[PDB]
Amino acid sequence: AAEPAQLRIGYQKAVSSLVLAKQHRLLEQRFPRTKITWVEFPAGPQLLEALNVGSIDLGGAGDIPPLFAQAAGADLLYVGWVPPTPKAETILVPSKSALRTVADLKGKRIAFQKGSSAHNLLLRVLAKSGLSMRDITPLYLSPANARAAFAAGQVDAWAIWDPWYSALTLDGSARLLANGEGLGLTGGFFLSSRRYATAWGPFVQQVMGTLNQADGLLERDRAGSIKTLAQVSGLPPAVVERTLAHRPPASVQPLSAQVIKAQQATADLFYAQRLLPKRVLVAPAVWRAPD
Repeated sequence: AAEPAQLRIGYQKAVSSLVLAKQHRLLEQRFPRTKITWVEFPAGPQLLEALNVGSIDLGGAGDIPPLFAQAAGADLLYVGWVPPTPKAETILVPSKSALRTVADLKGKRIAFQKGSSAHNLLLRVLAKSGLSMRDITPLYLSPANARAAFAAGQVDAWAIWDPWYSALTLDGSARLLANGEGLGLTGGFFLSSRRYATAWGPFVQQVMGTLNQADGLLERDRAGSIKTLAQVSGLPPAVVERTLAHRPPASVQPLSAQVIKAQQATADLFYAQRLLPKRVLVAPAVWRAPD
């Protein structure tokens, strides 16, 4: 039964299970006739941009990047859903800051990756305090660049995820102002080019199956995962351990009805909030393999 000659799969190092899947060569083991090429991206929108120009054909992101890609005319497929890790989606403020509530974010400069989960996190948390995206000043910055801005004192707050959350709260750089708990965050997705998933559905399904198993390493191989992740990232083991503490299991699985509806609701909310140029229809982009 035929399999593709190559999988250029995008990933974000923040996703510990993918780092491990990569390190442990899980896909290579499962697919010995496929060249597995892991391509790192700083965040989701970057990975999505790459998917759209064909630099990768599969990759993981938060819920928001594919909505922005779709809005921009990307003909992508949702092929897998990753449960949310709301403790790991955070708004941080410099620890020296007098900001102590979400309300205090009004009129502040908030760094975040545009079109990432953080964008949604910020929108949702701001909304609870009667603040919209127009009540803050966004600094649209990739994680590394936001980290530099935050270190330079150029940001009042930063909507970001692990490991930055763990790293900066543990070393005293940041205070947690809010996380994603209580928001019914959707989680994230594995996205595919439509051609690749159409050509190689079973394979894509099996890839998801293998990635699904990778997430389990964090629990069933905690101490080894910590050692490996710390080693690979250069992060302190204590930081790595804290990132694992913030995560329940979040293994990639098929999109359920509620997940797809939740993603549409987010699409609708972004459009309603004038954050997307087009209304996005999620369902036509949803894929599931036969079986």
